[PDB]
Amino acid sequence: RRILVVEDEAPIREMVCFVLEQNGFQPVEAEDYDSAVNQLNEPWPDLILLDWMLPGGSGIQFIKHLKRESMTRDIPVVMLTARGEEEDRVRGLETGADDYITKPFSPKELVARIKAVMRRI
Amino acid sequence: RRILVVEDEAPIREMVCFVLEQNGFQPVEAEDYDSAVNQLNEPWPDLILLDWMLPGGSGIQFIKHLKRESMTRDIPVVMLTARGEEEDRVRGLETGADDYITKPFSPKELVARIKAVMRRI
Ligand code: BEF
Ligand code: BEF
Ligand SMILES: [Mg+2]
Ligand SMILES: [Mg+2]
Repeated sequence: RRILVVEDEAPIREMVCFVLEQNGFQPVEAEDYDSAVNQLNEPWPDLILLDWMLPGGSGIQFIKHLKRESMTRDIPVVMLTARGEEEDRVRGLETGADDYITKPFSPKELVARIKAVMRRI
Repeated sequence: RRILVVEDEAPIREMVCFVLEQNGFQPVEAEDYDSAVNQLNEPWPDLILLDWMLPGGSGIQFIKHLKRESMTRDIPVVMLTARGEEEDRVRGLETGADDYITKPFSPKELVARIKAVMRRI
């Protein structure tokens, strides 16, 4: 299963890709809004793991991009972000995120939530 | 959409059913393990909102019951529980929960997660 990992802090992104590799996934990297848009293409990701605060546009705006395009609107998105306030968790979910995980995170819970979401398609 | 609400603290259960009613759902109540098993029938619930610590058996065991039976294994389950330790969140998800929410909760986030899960079927 391919996972688009969207995260601008390169050492965190690489750590996340390692956890995912070790858990059976094939991650692909995007470091900002525009890279995520461009990287979002064939071969399609099975899921998009998405930071909120990114150069060039937020992950909220990215979900709006995904959901506006009939070709991408069914691709699951799980947010993984330092924005932990209730208002933000609700905002992410309501925009279209299938789940929303806050930093710092447990690598076991991260993988468990991704696989839970993947079970639901 | 029908929601089976499994929770043994009756005033919390009733509060939860109120939030769900106000948000477009048709909740049905179960106060313990055996009631949840019995209440789990036609007309099927669209989703099961499930407390962990219940008389007669845990919500973990209930998910095992659901997943063993081909007639019920695709019904989404969201846990809502005072068991907040990382180990428990992972345990719930790995058993088959589509999401896992800890008490005390935001009624906006509760509804947002239920609808996110409902979007994924
Ligand atoms: F920049 Be992310 F929201 F942690
Ligand atoms: F009894 Be529940 F797990 F809050
Ligand atoms: Mg960031
Ligand atoms: Mg209980």
